Amino acid sequence: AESHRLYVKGKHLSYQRSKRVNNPNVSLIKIEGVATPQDAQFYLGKRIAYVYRASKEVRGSKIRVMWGKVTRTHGNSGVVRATFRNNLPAKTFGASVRIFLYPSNI
Amino acid sequence: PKWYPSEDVAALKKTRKAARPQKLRASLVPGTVLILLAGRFRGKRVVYLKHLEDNTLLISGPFKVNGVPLRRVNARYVIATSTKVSVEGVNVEKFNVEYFAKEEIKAERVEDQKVVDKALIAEIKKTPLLKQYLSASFSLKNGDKPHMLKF
Amino acid sequence: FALPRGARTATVSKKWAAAAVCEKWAASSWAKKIAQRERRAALTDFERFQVMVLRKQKRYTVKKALAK
Amino acid sequence: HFKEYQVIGRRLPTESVPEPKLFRMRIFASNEVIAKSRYWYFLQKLHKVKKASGEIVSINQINEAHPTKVKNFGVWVRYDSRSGTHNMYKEIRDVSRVAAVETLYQDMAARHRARFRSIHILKVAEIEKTADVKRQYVKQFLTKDLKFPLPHRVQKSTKTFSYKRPSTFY
Amino acid sequence: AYQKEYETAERNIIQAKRDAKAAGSYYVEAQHKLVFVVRIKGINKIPPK
Amino acid sequence: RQSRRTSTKLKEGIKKKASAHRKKEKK
Amino acid sequence: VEPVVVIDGKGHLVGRLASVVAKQLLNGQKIVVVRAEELNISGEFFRNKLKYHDFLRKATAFNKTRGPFHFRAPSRIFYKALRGMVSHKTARGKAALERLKVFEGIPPPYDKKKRVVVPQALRVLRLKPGRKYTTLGKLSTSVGWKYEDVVAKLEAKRKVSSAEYYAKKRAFTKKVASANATAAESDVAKQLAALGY
RNA sequence: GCCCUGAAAAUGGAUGGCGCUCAAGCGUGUUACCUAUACUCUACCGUCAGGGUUGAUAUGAUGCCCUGACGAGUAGGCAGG
RNA sequence: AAGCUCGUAUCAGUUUUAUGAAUGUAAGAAUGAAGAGCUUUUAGUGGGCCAUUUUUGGUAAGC
RNA sequence: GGAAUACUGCCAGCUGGGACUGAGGACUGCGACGUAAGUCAAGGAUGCUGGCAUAAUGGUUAUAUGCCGCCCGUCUUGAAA
Repeated sequence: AESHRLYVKGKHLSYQRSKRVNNPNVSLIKIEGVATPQDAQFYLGKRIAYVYRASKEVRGSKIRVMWGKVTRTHGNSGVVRATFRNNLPAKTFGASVRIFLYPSNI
Repeated sequence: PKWYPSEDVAALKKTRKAARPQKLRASLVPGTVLILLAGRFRGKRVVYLKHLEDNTLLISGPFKVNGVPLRRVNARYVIATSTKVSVEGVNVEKFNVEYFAKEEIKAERVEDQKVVDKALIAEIKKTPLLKQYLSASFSLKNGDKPHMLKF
Repeated sequence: FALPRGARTATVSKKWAAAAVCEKWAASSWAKKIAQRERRAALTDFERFQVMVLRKQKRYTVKKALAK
Repeated sequence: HFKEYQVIGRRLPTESVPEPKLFRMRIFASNEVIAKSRYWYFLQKLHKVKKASGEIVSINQINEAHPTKVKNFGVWVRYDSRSGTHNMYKEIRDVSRVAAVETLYQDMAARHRARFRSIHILKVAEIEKTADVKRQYVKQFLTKDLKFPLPHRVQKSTKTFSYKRPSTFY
Repeated sequence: AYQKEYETAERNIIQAKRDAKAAGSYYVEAQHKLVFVVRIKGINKIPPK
Repeated sequence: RQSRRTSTKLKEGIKKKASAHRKKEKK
Repeated sequence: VEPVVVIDGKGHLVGRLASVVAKQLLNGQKIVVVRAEELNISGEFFRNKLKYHDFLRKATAFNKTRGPFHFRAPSRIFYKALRGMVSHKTARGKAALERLKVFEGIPPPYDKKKRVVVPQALRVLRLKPGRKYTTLGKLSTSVGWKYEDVVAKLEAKRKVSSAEYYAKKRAFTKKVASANATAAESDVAKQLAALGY
């Protein structure tokens, strides 16, 4: 009744970078509560959606989406690597990304 | 086949991949309670009945409980919960792949519903709260970290 | 508990059994919390549902007792 | 991390000189090869030899005799610095020969900036009876019934946002 | 033939090693006759010799 | 107040002072 | 988590606190810091009082007015501190210190709503027990801030009017912790426990 | 060994900044992680080298293939457009 | 770049042993390379600075 | 006196999760399994299913954000100038 949530709420941190040169193909995602690489392994290869309203209606809904996959971990904090079809916009650095529970291994 | 090839396409090499039957993850034993992750029936508790010829699963709610018909579904779009029912009372062998062609609901299909459902309800009624458990919707609540969670 | 300096494994066990600490230990609200963390962690999804269902009842009886 | 290595060497047996003197020394190292490399370096400081002139006869590990006991360790140490080298002795209350020399090496870094290349460990010996203990910070635990607290306990949090406002009793 | 050959090789170093400690003697381990090398530094700034 | 940046003419005019201390010791 | 994480300086270390308060905006995290004045630091006082004035002198030549403006009021003191680790200047930056807010005292609407702290940055819990450690308040003042009191005073007020609050609550609970106690031990309950709850 | 002293001015000033003090400093040890046009693997381009291919190949033998390695570049040289 | 002989045992910024006052000559020494030598001709080229290692002269030093 | 257990090393041990890739195009080859018939994970991906024509999808331009980007040519000098 309160929740219809079937996903874990992570944020979109950056593009994988260096000091100097970012590659925008690899988006870095923090997920909620995940602290280790070990806890993250679970999320590897689940589908992510980034969701957002736009100005104009397209298919009877103002509410657009991008889709993509958690691919591997990143450092220790559980920050994770993620690739989308079209890359995520950078203007969205620090925005919410809905991480889902299909495909299950469980 | 009678019509000689008007254009020169080269035929394929003799490809070496036999189709082997799909090995399901340990947790799935027919008559298991599941959560559907995607579809019209995303977020429902749903009973496993039979693995299929098209590597899918045949599942019903059943319909009298949560409003899920006899449905096929994919193996990965489901979480297998530990709660198992009695399933052995059910006749399931009627339905295979071909049971699901389309070339307003068919009166044949609804007759198979009620045969399954009434032969199922009985077994759900044994366990406390299960009839209620199935009718409810699964969701995540704040602090449910699903790497921790047990299903 | 009472233990001599540099006590060996057998000797530790004896005195540990003499003081019978585990019974004392699991009696504390401290160890009870550690259990209560562990036992909750291993709830089934269905078993977790039950909890919600009970906590629905236990509330009704409680809110009855108040406003009196 | 360290292990102790019993090494013997004998400067390859020449004509008319069959089976020479055999030089036994216990070397603390991290691996068998550091150990061997250290071994020749000590050989060049005791007398005139070289790594090619001799042979490693037998290099074998030594485990600690009773590593569920707490001993006290009186250690002799030669070490180099900015100045000319100089002999030393410290004491270490410890479990194992090996963890002792280890914890000494940290202290030898912390206080005197000297690294593993500089330090020769001369001799490590258990002291059996008390009163042979010449250092205060060791004698400090050799009192009957030493009951003390660890006040101001840092509880390491994983989460950044704590609601309790952390109190440090123990 | 080779499977028997390597197995018996290592077993008769083992036994010979065990024999020295029993007989109070010392066992010379047979000189290493084969090395593997791997390049560890890149192509630039390497001296000619 | 004094600074704690090493200007590069100094940072490398230290190396060229340190090199002069190398050739001094040998002779 | 929570949309707004009203923090609270009261025993934190200007630095550290900052840093984290920082990252958190950068990662889209509406914060809000309170009791700035009860922020702390490291070192004697007669230091921060330097490691500052110096800062003060700074200022511009030809035109003093156009230059490194030396804010007094705590809040800001600490601001800076932070707008100093956030590439401020660039959309993503501005877009942050956009997300920030640092009051001295703890005015509404925040008075009324839970706050919190940031382990990983309390004097108590980081400074080797018993070591020199400054406390803004003075440190502000000492160099301009004209209010220490207002805050102060128009404080004590708050604390009051609250604690008062408290009570009323402490009183309340008690009752619960009592009802639950009694109407605790009857079946239903029991059961739960088994599962744990 | 660390610390203060062990003098250097004059437009405001820089461990790069903020800031740091049981460090985010010094010494040392252990692991984990970050990333280059580097290395590994696969595809692709091109070049070079080695080859196959006719009582003719279901495409111009100045074709159609098979294998492998290689690929910075000024003056300058050679070649294809 | 063309031509001729080879396609090799033709050599190598390498080590070793041998033989003399870091360094000369040989190998039925090792490792690596099928890319070598002989004709004939034809473009471009005559900048220094820094570091290293031996010294040589050097007084407050630097050099 | 009797076991263990760590550590080092092995396995042509077993069982999972994730990403990237699918070059090639009748058959020949080396094999494996089967008593044989045959089959195969054996000289490089096949199988099933879903989405559309007022489509699906793909592009152009204008900006936005992240990260990077010293003014082109000529002529000196050791390059910056």
